[PDB]
Amino acid sequence: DSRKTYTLTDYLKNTYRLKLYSLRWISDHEYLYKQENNILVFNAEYGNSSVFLENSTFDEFGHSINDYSISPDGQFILLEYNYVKQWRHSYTASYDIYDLNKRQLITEERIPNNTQWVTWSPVGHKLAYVWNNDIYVKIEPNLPSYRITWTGKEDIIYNGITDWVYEEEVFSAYSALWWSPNGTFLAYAQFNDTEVPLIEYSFYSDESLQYPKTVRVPYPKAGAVNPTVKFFVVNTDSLSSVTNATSIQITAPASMLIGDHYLCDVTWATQERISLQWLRRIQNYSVMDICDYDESSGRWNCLVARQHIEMSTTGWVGRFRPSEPHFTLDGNSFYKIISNEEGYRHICYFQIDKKDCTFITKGTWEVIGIEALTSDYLYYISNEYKGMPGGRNLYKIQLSDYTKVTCLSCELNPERCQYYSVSFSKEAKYYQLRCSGPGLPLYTLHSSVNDKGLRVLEDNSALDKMLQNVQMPSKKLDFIILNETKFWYQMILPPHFDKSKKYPLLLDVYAGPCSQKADTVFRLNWATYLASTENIIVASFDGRGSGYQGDKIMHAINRRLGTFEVEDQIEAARQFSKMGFVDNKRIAIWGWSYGGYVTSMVLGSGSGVFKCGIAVAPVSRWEYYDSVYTERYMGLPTPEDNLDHYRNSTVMSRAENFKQVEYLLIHGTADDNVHFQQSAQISKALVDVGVDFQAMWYTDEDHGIASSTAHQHIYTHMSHFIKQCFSLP
Amino acid sequence: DSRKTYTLTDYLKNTYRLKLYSLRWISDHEYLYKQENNILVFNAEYGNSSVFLENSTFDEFGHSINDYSISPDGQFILLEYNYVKQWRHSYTASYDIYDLNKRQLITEERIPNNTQWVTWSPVGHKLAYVWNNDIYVKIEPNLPSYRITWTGKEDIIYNGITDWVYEEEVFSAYSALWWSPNGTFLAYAQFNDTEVPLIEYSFYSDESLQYPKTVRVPYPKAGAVNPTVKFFVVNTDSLSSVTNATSIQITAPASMLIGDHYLCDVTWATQERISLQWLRRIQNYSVMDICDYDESSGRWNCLVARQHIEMSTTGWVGRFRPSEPHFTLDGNSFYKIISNEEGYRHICYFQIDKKDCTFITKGTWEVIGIEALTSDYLYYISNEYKGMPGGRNLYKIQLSDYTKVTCLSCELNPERCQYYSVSFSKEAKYYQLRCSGPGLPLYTLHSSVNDKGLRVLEDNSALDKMLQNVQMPSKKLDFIILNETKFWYQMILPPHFDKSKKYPLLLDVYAGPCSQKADTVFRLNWATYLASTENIIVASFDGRGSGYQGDKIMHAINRRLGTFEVEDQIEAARQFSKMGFVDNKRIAIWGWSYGGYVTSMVLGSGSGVFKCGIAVAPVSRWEYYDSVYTERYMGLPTPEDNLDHYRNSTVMSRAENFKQVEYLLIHGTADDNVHFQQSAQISKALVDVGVDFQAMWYTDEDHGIASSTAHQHIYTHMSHFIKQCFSLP
Ligand SMILES: *[C@@H]1O[C@H](CO)[C@@H](O[C@@H]2O[C@H](CO)[C@@H](O)[C@H](O)[C@H]2NC(C)=O)[C@H](O)[C@H]1NC(C)=O
Ligand SMILES: *[C@@H]1O[C@H](CO)[C@@H](O[C@@H]2O[C@H](CO)[C@@H](O)[C@H](O)[C@H]2NC(C)=O)[C@H](O)[C@H]1NC(C)=O
Ligand SMILES: *[C@@H]1O[C@H](CO)[C@@H](O[C@@H]2O[C@H](CO)[C@@H](O)[C@H](O)[C@H]2NC(C)=O)[C@H](O)[C@H]1NC(C)=O
Ligand SMILES: *[C@@H]1O[C@H](CO)[C@@H](O[C@@H]2O[C@H](CO)[C@@H](O)[C@H](O)[C@H]2NC(C)=O)[C@H](O)[C@H]1NC(C)=O
Ligand SMILES: *[C@@H]1O[C@H](CO)[C@@H](O[C@@H]2O[C@H](CO)[C@@H](O)[C@H](O)[C@H]2NC(C)=O)[C@H](O)[C@H]1NC(C)=O
Ligand SMILES: *[C@@H]1O[C@H](CO[C@@H]2O[C@@H](C)[C@@H](O)[C@@H](O)[C@@H]2O)[C@@H](O)[C@H](O)[C@H]1NC(C)=O
Ligand SMILES: *[C@@H]1O[C@H](CO[C@@H]2O[C@@H](C)[C@@H](O)[C@@H](O)[C@@H]2O)[C@@H](O)[C@H](O)[C@H]1NC(C)=O
Ligand SMILES: *[C@@H]1O[C@H](CO)[C@@H](O)[C@H](O)[C@H]1NC(C)=O
Ligand SMILES: *[C@@H]1O[C@H](CO)[C@@H](O)[C@H](O)[C@H]1NC(C)=O
Ligand SMILES: *[C@@H]1O[C@H](CO)[C@@H](O)[C@H](O)[C@H]1NC(C)=O
Ligand SMILES: *[C@@H]1O[C@H](CO)[C@@H](O)[C@H](O)[C@H]1NC(C)=O
Ligand SMILES: *[C@@H]1O[C@H](CO)[C@@H](O)[C@H](O)[C@H]1NC(C)=O
Repeated sequence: DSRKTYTLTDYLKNTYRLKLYSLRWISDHEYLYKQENNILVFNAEYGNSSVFLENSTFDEFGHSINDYSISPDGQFILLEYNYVKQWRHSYTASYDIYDLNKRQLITEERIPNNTQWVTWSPVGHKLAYVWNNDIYVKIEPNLPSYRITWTGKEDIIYNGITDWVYEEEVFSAYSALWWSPNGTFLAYAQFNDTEVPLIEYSFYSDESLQYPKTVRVPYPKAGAVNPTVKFFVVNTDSLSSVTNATSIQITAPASMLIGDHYLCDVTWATQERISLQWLRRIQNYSVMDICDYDESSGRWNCLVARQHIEMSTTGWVGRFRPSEPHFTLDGNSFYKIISNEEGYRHICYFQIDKKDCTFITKGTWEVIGIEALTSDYLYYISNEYKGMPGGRNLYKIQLSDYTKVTCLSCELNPERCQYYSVSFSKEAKYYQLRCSGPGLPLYTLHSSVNDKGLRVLEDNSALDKMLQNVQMPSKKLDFIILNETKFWYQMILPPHFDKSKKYPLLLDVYAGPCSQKADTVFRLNWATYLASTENIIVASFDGRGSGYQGDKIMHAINRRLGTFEVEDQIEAARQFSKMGFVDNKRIAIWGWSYGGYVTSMVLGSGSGVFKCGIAVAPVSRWEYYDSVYTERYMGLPTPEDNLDHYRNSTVMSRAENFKQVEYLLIHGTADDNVHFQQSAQISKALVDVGVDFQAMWYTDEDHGIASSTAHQHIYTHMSHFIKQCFSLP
Repeated sequence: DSRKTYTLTDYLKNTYRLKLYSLRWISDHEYLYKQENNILVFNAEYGNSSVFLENSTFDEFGHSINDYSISPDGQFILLEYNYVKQWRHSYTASYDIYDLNKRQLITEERIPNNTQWVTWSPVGHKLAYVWNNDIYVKIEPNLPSYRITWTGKEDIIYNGITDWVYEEEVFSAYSALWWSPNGTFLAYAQFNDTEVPLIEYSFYSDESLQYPKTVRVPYPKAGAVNPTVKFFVVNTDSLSSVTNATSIQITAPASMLIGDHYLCDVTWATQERISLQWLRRIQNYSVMDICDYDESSGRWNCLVARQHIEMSTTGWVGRFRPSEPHFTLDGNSFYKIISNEEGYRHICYFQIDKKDCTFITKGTWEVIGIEALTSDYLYYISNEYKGMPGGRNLYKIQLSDYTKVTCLSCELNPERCQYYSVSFSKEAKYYQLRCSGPGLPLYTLHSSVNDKGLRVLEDNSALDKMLQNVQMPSKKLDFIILNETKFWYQMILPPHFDKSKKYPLLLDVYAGPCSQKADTVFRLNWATYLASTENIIVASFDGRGSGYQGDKIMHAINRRLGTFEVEDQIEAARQFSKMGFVDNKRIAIWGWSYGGYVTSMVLGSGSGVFKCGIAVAPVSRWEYYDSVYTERYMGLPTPEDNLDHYRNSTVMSRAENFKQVEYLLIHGTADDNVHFQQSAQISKALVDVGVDFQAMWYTDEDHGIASSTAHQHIYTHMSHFIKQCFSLP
């Protein structure tokens, strides 16, 4: 075999690029696709298309357009530029509205610069945006905006947008506004961070900045003061009729008001019915209110007879939060993924005014998500196929006969495709399937009326050809039995894997709650190069605490992070040793964030199993991480609750054991998520016990250390360290 | 040789300690010396002593005493405890006063806690202390204090104490208080930092601190707004408990008030005459004012006829600032070290009412400092002996005949002693000589009348006995000639040095303006271990910009930092490499602070002479350093002044040239002097050009990285790096 191998430069330069097929449904019949810098519109049924927007339309715009957004009625397009990223989802940008019909740009009553969020109404072309922490609404793109709130205050009062912790841990979005189905009402959340402590750190910026800037962010660490929240609904149809439309507040249940709580879900059911889910700071109790508009009082009332409670005795509620409801068209019933009596998450059917739901699916597997719902069918993704927790397939279940369940993707290409994600058209008339492994990604279009494949959108044939001239590694996905329980793992094996030989092994770990590192997804990453070029076996293992396998496994680390998930990774290392093809003298471990925490906990366990390890932006002490995430699994860091385990699960307390291993600690100085503070304390602890180790800080990089140059630099640095640790005499 | 070598542990554990003999003159006949915790009083003429303070006197004090300060009359003793260090000289503490007469500690009107500075009057036992930025005076230790100033305000107004920059760069002291000879007047300066920007950086503290703290220090970087200053004098003999004391201000000369300036020196001439030197922000022009107290008006007048100007056309004034004047008994004239027409620093004799001073010493060598003055002789230290710049001896010059100069230490012990410092008694009746090299430190006491050598106070015979059982390195001090000029260097040579062999070489560099790294001083440091145990030659070179050799050499880098001093280190190494005993393939370079800057500039010069290098807390861009030090040599960073060279002398611009060298960058995160920012910018530049390097941050360590654990950890990390770099493949 004289073929080249997949090198580090290949990975860092992205020589072998996976092609994608990102489309945007604009209706139940067509979608927009960007090709040749121009926006094309495709007819799903026949595959024919037209030039929706010539790539030359805005050559003299004067700005590089970051993204586009077509109004629901296709009459206008929102141009986004001057994009400036903030956290994981938040960012600010400038916007110009283009009239597609008059093929002219709107220059009157423009959306202001430094806008925090903007979104079209579900129908028509109304606009709601947040600027300087206040909400504004534009009925017509060229007309003056109506101000909705006057409380907005930087880092203090957030209207229509989330604060740091709500963005990252609760809504996974910066937006905190929800239009009603036909756009009449605009609902929104308001966060008050007045007493939330601030994390502060330096930002050096370009060399030209003489004095470092101090970034300050309202961020509640474990047990600190959380932001408070309020919910409001305003009738946008009355804006042009009244000088100041009233925002009607919907107060949280008394069961929530008794203490700290969170607004965790907002979902409209009908034009005049909205559901809200609240969660107690002690995340094992959630309440869902279903509220109707009272046309006579202009108020929103939530009948207790329509209030649903969801709690957990073994852990927290939901995988990462209470699941969202999926309402029937009439809004009188909904479907929700919840853990059944066996601890497996399945779809339960609810009548809004009946507290007991009916499970429509069941078994020793789990529903991953509900993708679409029609009057006759509900489509969902699950890992039922072949009992593989790391596989994903699309299923269709007949609402009039639950025994009728069809897997729409399982047999499309069983050898190449075992992991799917889907994208349905507006009314689920068509759906695009996205296969992401174990083979190369395959994109296909299908018609729901007969479930027939319409055509292949992208099969990555080009890339496949290229990879032929390369000695690519292989992936082994299997399981090992521990205490009569099955635990999955995967190994990226180097080319020509020979079981009679001894290969050095690198344990790629994450292991956070409900995590999954053993799956059927195909990836071109650092591990690819390590296996391919350095002949290193890169393994990952899903032990206790991992998700998609039922609550018995997932809740195993409840109130006890830093234990079972850590111990199991070590045991997994021993197990792989027993397999016979591993050089026990060369076993390393590495991880990012939670993975860095587990890596450090393992390296400081004194097991003697690992020779070296690399921790990137690791958590080191739970009281340093945020409240929402941490408390969900750890409760409160108080004597009366769980302070003892909080203080017993730190990386610092194991400092002395690092004398037995080679350690590389890496962290970006501008990490707003896992603060540099966390690694700063690890290093100080190691220095205090006289432990030598390697370190690397990345100036102004955040938790992702993803800038082009930093990305190349960190993996290069880590490669040298791994090669050095495995180098033989 | 079977003897042990001087190991890294020996250095880190202080196994081989130099004995000292720190004495405190209390008169012209006696001195205090702490021996075994008990304070003894010695008679200089006979050497007999008595116990002044029992070491058991405060057994039940309840506080670990940090230091003692006996009043001039010996009636009281200030006990310092609860010491909390701030910057290089500043710190706060608690004080209690013990009455040696009543043999009891005063409990009435005790000095407050968190006192910033305290000092006895020159004679008697009055006290003056600063608390919360305000000055207080106590005529008697057990009496109520009189508040002198009421404007004190943290980080804004400083009365009697210096701000960050004045402490570090001007007075090298936290105190800004100056008692008159007999204690009548108390002079002080007031600093206003109102508009001085603040440097901000994080302090993590103990693990228990959930949120890192943000330290903020008024720190003027190059070209930024500087603190303003005012000078005051108050009569402590006319203080009242009913009315507030009256402070008389002495304004600066008009030639200073025309722009930004500094107060750079305060020295009392007589009971009613005080001299002050002011320096323009453009530090090549200073002025001395001589002010006399007017008993009639009770004010201070500074006659213009008694004004003395000191300027420089080749660089700045003084080594690091204008020198201090030494007044005669009557205070009608004074001696001061200034650069002569040849650019060599010599002693000039001034008449307060005359503009032209007369040089009393001359030659191609320099006077280091004036040590004592009587009516017949002026005693000073100089490097004249044997034309050795790095040597130092004590001389006395007959005031009536300047041709009569006598060296008092040159021939005491030429082989062991070539570097001295001295301590004269109150009226120069006796002097203690401190020999610090090239042999082991030797402390001796002498009498001035006939310069008799009375006795040996400490000869370090114990250490000599220990070192005899160790393979100690030797030191070679020599010179090389560059462009007709002689430049000195030193090499720490490993034991049994064999010129027929090749040794790797480490260039230990500092190279700052007026620096001297090539001298005759005996040291036990990292280099001692590198030469003794690792057989590494550690060399240092004093090129252009170095001091004590005249302004032609020192001012060579005027307005040009980062040029000739960097070039000369490369040239020196290039020449050392051509010597037969140096392995040109294994030459490294390392430095701390300014040494880190030069080390970085050298490694990024592309010379190809150095294989690896280590930079600790390096300056990387002059606009990042403070104004007083930076501007002294670089002028202002403005287009009209010297901005271009500020921008061309950064480490960052040379990032690409680090491609072929191994580099280790280290820096404490709490460095208040050379901000972590400087290294944060270096790392970012290296990352931006794809250059790999080694790094290490020290959580919460300042510029000294001197905490016990951090000290051992950094030198251990650097040792591994050096050995690895010099490892024979
Ligand atoms: C955000 O919450 C703070 C409380 O932390 C509110 O501030 C209080 O407001 C009341 C009413 O004006 C005052 O009497 C209190 O003195 C305030 N306390 C504080 C902490 O400042 C604030 O009103 C809230 N903001 C909004 C818009 O709801
Ligand atoms: C629209 O109505 C809101 C709510 O009443 C007004 O906001 C109040 O303004 C007063 C006076 O400025 C404050 O004392 C209240 O605290 C505000 N309440 C809230 C919830 O913000 C707002 O000023 C009105 N806008 C207009 C244009 O009249
Ligand atoms: C969107 O839904 C809203 C609420 O159902 C509609 O507004 C109501 O319309 C009915 C007539 O169908 C009126 O009797 C009510 O007074 C309206 N109330 C509100 C909320 O303003 C609205 O018409 C719908 N949009 C359209 C026209 O499709
Ligand atoms: C310290 O210096 C500041 C200026 O740097 C002085 O404040 C100024 O005072 C004058 C007169 O009161 C005002 O007109 C200015 O606006 C002030 N400057 C500012 C803050 O912008 C201050 O008085 C000085 N403090 C002392 C005790 O001398
Ligand atoms: C310290 O020096 C001062 C100033 O010379 C002395 O005080 C002066 O004493 C004379 C009397 O000899 C008075 O006429 C002056 O008015 C005093 N000056 C003042 C304070 O304005 C003081 O006595 C000296 N201290 C001692 C006693 O040695
Ligand atoms: C796509 O093409 C449509 C017409 O397609 C033709 O007629 C249908 C009934 C079939 O017979 C088909 O095979 C023929 O090609 C247009 O109506 C439609 O606007 C086109 N869509 C776009 C976006 O170009
Ligand atoms: C030191 O001793 C002094 C007396 O010493 C004696 O007298 C002098 C004149 C010489 O003849 C000497 O040889 C004798 O031993 C004391 O007066 C003095 O207080 C002592 N000093 C201290 C502080 O111990
Ligand atoms: C946005 O800011 C730019 C300046 O960069 C200005 O020219 C433009 O007119 C502004 N437009 C808006 C939204 O007001
Ligand atoms: C929720 O958690 C708290 C704290 O651990 C516990 O006391 C309470 O019983 C739990 N409630 C549920 C839903 O079981
Ligand atoms: C200094 O602080 C201690 C601790 O509170 C206190 O006991 C003592 O009285 C204080 N001293 C003074 C001078 O106030
Ligand atoms: C002294 O000055 C301070 C500050 O102005 C003032 O508070 C105090 O009352 C004055 N003392 C008297 C009574 O003269
Ligand atoms: C002082 O230095 C400045 C800056 O170079 C220069 O312009 C000026 O002429 C110098 N004056 C003296 C004292 O020679």
